[PDB]
Amino acid sequence: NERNITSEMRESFLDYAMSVIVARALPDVRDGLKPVHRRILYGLNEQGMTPDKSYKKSARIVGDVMGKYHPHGDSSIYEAMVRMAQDFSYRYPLVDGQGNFGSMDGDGAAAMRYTEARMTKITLELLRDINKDTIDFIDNYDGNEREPSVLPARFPNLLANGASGIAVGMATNIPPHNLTELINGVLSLSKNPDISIAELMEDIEGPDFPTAGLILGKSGIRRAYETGRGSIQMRSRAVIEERGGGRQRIVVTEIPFQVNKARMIEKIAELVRDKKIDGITDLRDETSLRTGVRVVIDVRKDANASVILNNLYKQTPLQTSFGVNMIALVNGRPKLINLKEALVHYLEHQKTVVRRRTQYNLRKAKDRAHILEGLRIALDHIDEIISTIRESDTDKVAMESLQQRFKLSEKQAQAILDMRLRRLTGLERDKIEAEYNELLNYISELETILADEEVLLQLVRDELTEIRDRFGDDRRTEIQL
Amino acid sequence: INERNITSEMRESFLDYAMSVIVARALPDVRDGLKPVHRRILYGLNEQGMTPDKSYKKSARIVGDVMGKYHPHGDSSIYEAMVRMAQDFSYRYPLVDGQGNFGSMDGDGAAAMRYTEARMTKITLELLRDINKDTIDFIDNYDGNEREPSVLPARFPNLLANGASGIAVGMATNIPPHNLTELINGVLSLSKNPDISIAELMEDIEGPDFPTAGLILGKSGIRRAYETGRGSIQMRSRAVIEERGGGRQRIVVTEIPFQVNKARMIEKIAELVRDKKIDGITDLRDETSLRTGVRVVIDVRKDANASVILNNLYKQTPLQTSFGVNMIALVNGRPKLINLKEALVHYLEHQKTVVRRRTQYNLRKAKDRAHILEGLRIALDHIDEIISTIRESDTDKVAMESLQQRFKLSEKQAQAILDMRLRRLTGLERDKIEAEYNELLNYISELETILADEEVLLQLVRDELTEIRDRFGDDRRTEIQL
Amino acid sequence: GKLADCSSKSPEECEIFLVEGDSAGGSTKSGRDSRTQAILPLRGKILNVEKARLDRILNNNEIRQMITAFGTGIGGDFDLAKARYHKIVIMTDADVDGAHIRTLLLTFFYRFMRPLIEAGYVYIAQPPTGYKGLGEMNADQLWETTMNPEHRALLQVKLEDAIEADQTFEMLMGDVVENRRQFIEDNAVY
Amino acid sequence: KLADCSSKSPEECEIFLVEGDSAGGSTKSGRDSRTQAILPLRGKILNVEKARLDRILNNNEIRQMITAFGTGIGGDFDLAKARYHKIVIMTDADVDGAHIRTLLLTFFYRFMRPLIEAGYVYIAQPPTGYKGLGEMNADQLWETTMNPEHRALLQVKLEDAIEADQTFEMLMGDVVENRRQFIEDNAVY
DNA sequence: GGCCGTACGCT
DNA sequence: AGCGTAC
DNA sequence: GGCCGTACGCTT
DNA sequence: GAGCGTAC
Ligand SMILES: C[C@@H]1CN2c3ccc([N+](=O)[O-])cc3CC3(C(=O)NC(=O)NC3=O)[C@H]2[C@H](C)O1
Ligand SMILES: C[C@@H]1CN2c3ccc([N+](=O)[O-])cc3CC3(C(=O)NC(=O)NC3=O)[C@H]2[C@H](C)O1
Ligand SMILES: [Mn+2]
Ligand SMILES: [Mn+2]
Ligand code: NA
Repeated sequence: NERNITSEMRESFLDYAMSVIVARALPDVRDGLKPVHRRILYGLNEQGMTPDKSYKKSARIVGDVMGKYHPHGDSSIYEAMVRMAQDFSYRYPLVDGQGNFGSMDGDGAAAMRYTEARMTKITLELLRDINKDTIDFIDNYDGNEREPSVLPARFPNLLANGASGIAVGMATNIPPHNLTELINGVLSLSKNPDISIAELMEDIEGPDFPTAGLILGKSGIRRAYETGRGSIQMRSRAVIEERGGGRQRIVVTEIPFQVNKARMIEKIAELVRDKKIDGITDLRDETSLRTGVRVVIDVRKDANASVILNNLYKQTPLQTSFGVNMIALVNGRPKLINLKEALVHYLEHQKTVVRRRTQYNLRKAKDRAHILEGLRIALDHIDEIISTIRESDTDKVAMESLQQRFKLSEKQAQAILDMRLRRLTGLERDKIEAEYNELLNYISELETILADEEVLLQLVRDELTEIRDRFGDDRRTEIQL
Repeated sequence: INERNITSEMRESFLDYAMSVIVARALPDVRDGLKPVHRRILYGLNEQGMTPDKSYKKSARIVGDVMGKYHPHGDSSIYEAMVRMAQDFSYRYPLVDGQGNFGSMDGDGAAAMRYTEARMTKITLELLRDINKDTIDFIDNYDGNEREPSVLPARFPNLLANGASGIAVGMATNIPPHNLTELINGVLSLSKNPDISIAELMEDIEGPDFPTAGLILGKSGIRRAYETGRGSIQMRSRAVIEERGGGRQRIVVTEIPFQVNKARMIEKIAELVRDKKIDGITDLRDETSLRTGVRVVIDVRKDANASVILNNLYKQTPLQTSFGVNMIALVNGRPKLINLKEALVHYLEHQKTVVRRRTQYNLRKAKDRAHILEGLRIALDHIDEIISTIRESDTDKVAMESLQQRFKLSEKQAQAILDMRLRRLTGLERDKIEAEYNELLNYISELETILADEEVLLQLVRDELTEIRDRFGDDRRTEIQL
Repeated sequence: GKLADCSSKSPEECEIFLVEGDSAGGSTKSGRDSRTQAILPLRGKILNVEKARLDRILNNNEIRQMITAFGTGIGGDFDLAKARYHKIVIMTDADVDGAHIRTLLLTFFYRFMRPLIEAGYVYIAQPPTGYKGLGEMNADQLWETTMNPEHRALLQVKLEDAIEADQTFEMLMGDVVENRRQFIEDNAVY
Repeated sequence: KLADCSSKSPEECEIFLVEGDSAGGSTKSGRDSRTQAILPLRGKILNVEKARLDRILNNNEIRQMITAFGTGIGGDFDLAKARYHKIVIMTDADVDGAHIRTLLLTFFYRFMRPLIEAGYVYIAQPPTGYKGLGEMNADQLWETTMNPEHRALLQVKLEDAIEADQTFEMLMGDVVENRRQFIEDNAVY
């Protein structure tokens, strides 16, 4: 048939626009992940790529993720993953990479066949309990596999590592933070639902970039937290020092977040070359894997090196702003959220995650208990049990007879028929009665949690505090003034 | 200790490389007719459950597994080899089944491996048949973290079937494809006559049989190739002369020579016309299509002798090409120039060994099973005491011991009894054990009979080969003209 | 990257396929009827002309590749009689990215070759729906399901309104995010 | 393309010739920038024992080395202009990496012979094992292979010119048969 | 996703 | 202006 | 193995 | 020739 131009444009564009939006370019407020990042980690999970076990070829990992969950170009997948392994990109890195994974000089990682990976220990905390019905799974694209809609995310990852993503009709820009400060902010909130931003800012000072450096003033920060939008002045950590002979140099040891060191330097070299900046006699990168970042700028003798530096902030990315735009997927729709909203949604998710865990651990402990009761019965009347089976011609017949005589469930009776003879030795019998008693206590432990809303909550608190204590680190970025 | 002699370094360094390329890269094994990259791909396809019944898997996953586990080289060499095996214009008997763009006679490339999928061909299964019955020797993989085979059971003569080409160091190899029907028949004839002449063998095996088909000129090239291992065989396209209207004519080409790129060949023709090297041609057209098949059309000016123009394209273009047969293969881990019969003998002998080893593996296996069944028999008959013995026992070890004492059961027998599930105690189950035991006993005899007579083993090999011929035998594609 | 033309030089019976990606383009060329079907692959997303300036648009290789291929010229210089194919067929993956690429091509035409649509030279192919895209399927099925006239269903593009059509392109592809963002907020069925 | 050390003093400056652009990148970060320069090599390089001068002088790879050494070739070879006093061959611990090593030696021997006699040319000794250079951490490459405190280099020594002249011609030569004989004589299988 | 280097033997 | 997922 | 194309939005 | 086919 025919197709009207106006309606095909409207419809085509929207299918695209909605897709980039809800399934590519924007993170989920609960785990702070985009589709590509989540599937990679879920891929490290299911491929058993834990920190204890050995690295695995990056090509093999990416192939799995693309064959099973992510039907998109392989380059898209690999570079997202590469970024997770970079301690200058992720405030709390999620991939543990072996091989060349790039550097601040904007040099890329080597090709995936040359590199290997596994999780970092903190990734483990993202997926912890993923298999205890804590989160809803979904069909994969071809319907072959199930994948997670979201991760347990037992630390508040959206804010920890931030997110930058350009969608259609919108985009997001969320900066990293200090894990410790975040969790404390979370804990504070759980004790006060009507907590203000101001009071949250007692715990969370501001953004904390993997790259360290300096922030200028609190106002941009302040505005960004109250609205979800604001400008943050990021400066480099630079000092002026004598090189001897009455000559000084400027030395730079930290650079702004998401700034290419190399490119910034060529920007300076270019300004000197074109004479748009007076007073510089030499420029060197002394950065070594041992001595860390160190960029040097020799100042012509008797030149005021402070003034030069000032202009260097004016004319190069030595100072750069970070435009905070905090749009995240909330209930499957794009929303601009202030800081408190960001924490509120994360908290509700940890509530549901631990609740669902505890309920799942229960179902399954009762499921196993029921079985052990079925086995104990058998141990008690083992002679009768045997008689009953031996006198049965068929397993189904034996199933029926066993259910009828000893008043068993079908499950209990199947279990008995599958029981190996060695389970009758002294120790094997003790093991069954020992598992059961331990299990009865567990059940009643679990039932307590679910019987009180506050117990549950405090459990969540403790479980955070623990993560905070193991993983929380020092603030890197200095907030001046 | 800081010092290296340039002469000594060069000799050692070059030899290590040359040796490696020769025995572990560029040359095929005389037995499965595979190079290492190819052997590992098919092993991997097997290790991964990529059988014809199973659905296609993305080629990138396959390559990563092949790379990561067996083959520590560039994924391009890998995927490319795999792609060749899936092209019916490359493989006389393709071993890979590809979904997606795997490329063309013109020779475009396959799509990158993230676009394509694959799995085994039904014929490949026959290379892997019995591989898990200790028929062939496994070895350590490079990182020593895995095991790979040193060769495949290769239940058909694959070296000669698909052939091989490879540039080694100090040597090269060129071996053409053949008709499997004629191939197996050759072997059958060898097996009944350890003294058969090449000439006689050639009663079965006429000559090569290219997937691209086409024609061969004369039997002399083939005979020299088969007697000595080297020789020039002349590969002519299938072209006919036909009328097009107005009393004018055209040459139509429908089968080109093996390993010739159709497009490149066409360019050469075009170039000759442009450069005035040839005369009488007014047009050139590839009308190849999937339905039509390969059709290349050359238009001839009226009153110009086509058959003459034709001869000139044979002389002046790849339209006629030479296959320089140079039959070098790994024999006993060493490169050797073999003739036809030599080829067929190292194959056959492989098969005797493979069938013998399989039979022996089965035997040990069946005898093992029986032993266990005997132990179970005893337990079911004496079950009440057996159960009591275990209940009294405080551990497995205690139970083991007592059972062996009272019933003179073996350690493995008792172990099987302690692992028995209760459901095996139903009345029907006792009958099932008995039936299984009886079949086994018969089975054991059968197997023993084969081991007892080398002739019986040999006939078994003959019978198994013949079934493959009947199932996978097909018609000779290449015509031989004298 | 390189157009593959057909045999026939008579535009009445000629059709040109704008394919998505060079792996799909390669498959298409084998599968096609080379006698009447010319294929031009496009490598990924193409320039959004609505958002770009003239010097850039003219210089861009993809835009240029198609103008040369159609043989009409653009704007005031357009000559529908200079068209080398009476069918220009958009063949993109059955996915959102393919569908994006679609809106981008349609943006170009309606803006630079508007007479070509009104002439109904512009069609949309319709390959198999589902998760597999064009580069993942065989050349024998690309032909039998999308290119082969005997079975294929193409979609001739028509335009009843031009003022509405001008607002749409401007709204959807224009450089004003907000009118786009509002349109998404009004038709968003999450 | 080359990554060069800051120091302009040849005596103390070393250029590593590294196999692959993966290994090259790791090496640039890993190396000590003061004294250590890196020229990566994109795979197998031209065998000059088989090539004529025209081609050799047009080879990108061959051209980059000439330029980087700045000593000139043949009679014009001026060991005095050597921009590095240590020229290091760094390849994988596999047979391909050893092949590459023989490709380089042939060249030095045939065009910068005095460079060897001066003992300027060395062979690195990375971990023998199952990992290529482009798979190792940069920090790992530095300590094992590159840090002069820990590394074990092999200075290449030329004992005898006639013996060296005959061997290069046999091993890298255009005539296959003598190479085939050499293998046949010396293969242990 | 494509274009391109190189070695290696043979014809 | 260039961050980062896509083709 | 390294080049390089495009769309998408944006800091009160 | 230059291109077959595994490698860097
Ligand atoms: C599939 C590719 C083929 N390849 C190519 C390809 C092209 C060129 N070239 O154009 O100079 C050089 C090399 C040499 C090559 C390269 O590009 N880079 C490198 O570092 N090593 C290589 O062998 C090689 C790589 C590893 O694999
Ligand atoms: C990782 C690569 C990136 N890429 C590139 C890369 C470079 C260019 N380019 O320089 O014009 C175009 C495209 C467009 C691109 C391509 O090269 N070919 C293609 O067919 N489609 C694409 O989107 C794309 C491919 C699929 O994936
Ligand atoms: Mn697609
Ligand atoms: Mn290597
Ligand atoms: Na010829």
